[PDB]
Amino acid sequence: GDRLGVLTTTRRVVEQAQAVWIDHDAVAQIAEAFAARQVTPPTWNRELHWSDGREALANYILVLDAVNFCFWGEPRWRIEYAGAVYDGYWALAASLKRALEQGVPLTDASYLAEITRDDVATIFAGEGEIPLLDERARILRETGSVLAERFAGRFSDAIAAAGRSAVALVDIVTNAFPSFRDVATYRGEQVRFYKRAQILVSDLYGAFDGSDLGAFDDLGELTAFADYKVPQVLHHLGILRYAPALHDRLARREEIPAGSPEEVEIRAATIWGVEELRRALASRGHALDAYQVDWLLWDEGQRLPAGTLPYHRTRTIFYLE
Ligand SMILES: Nc1nc2c(c(CN[C@H]3C=C[C@H](O)[C@@H]3O)cn2[C@@H]2O[C@H](COP(=O)(O)O)[C@@H](O)[C@H]2O)c(=O)[nH]1
Ligand SMILES: [N+]
Repeated sequence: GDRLGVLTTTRRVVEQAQAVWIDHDAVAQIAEAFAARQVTPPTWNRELHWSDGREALANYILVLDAVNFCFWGEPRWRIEYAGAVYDGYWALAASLKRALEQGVPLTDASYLAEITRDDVATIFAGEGEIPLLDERARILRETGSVLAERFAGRFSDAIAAAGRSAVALVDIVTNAFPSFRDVATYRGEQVRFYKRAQILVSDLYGAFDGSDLGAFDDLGELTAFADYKVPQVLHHLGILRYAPALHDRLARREEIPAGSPEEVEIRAATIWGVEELRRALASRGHALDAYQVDWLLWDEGQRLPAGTLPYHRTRTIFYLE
């Protein structure tokens, strides 16, 4: 069933986990409510996402998801675009569209391979500064050179080699692009997540409306994308519970080291939180794919009540690259 081993490896963490557990009573109740009013994920957002030709849109999706991480910090990083102030993901998406409309060639492997610290400090210019600026530059350079060297500057070539398999395409991405390699260990066992590689596949589906390069026959094989907003929504809905030390650490906005048992438990329990909710919805005759349940919860996250427990703060590491 699980050809990437996200569900298999995360399942071992959820079974042994000390600081996080699922409230299956709360899963049942949220499923009852969601299935009753037949909730849908939002439509892949056309306004803040770029669109273009086949070849350029494919490379744009790769660039977008290559740097799709870690937006928290003080002072909050914000962007002005089309007379609106944005933060977090929508800041990332706006900053890229803004740069593209002013004809910065971010879709071009040659430009990316070469891109300087100051080129990307400009693209993400606003209140404060995007976290891990230097790292995003390194990742975009890595993305360009791999595109240029292995795929003739066209992500379309990678996508064609996947033969409409979402799972095949994740594996091709992690194999070729080092910075998409999202694995950890728990009590000496490897745990596999592949957040940005899996987001990338769902974003192609969204961008191309499940046609051409966005066509995939096995989207059901995707899991949830183990980020920091979705577990915040599952804690808010009562589905994820946190033990005392972790509850206090999140409340005080203390940072959690990447790959620490607490961070890996939050992420593994996010994967199974979304999975057990998908099962319970299906049981109640509302059959969604795990990525759709993710999109739907991520959307809830964009309008949580002020004074819900803060999201966990992990500074994303690329030590090995
Ligand atoms: N699990 C999951 N995580 C997601 C997304 C998205 C954007 N996807 C779009 C495509 C289809 C959907 O309907 C969305 O419109 C961003 N993130 C993560 O969020 C965090 C920033 O959060 P804030 O500060 O609140 O913007 C950061 O870790 C980023 O990686 C998602 O879909 N699922
Ligand atoms: N969110």
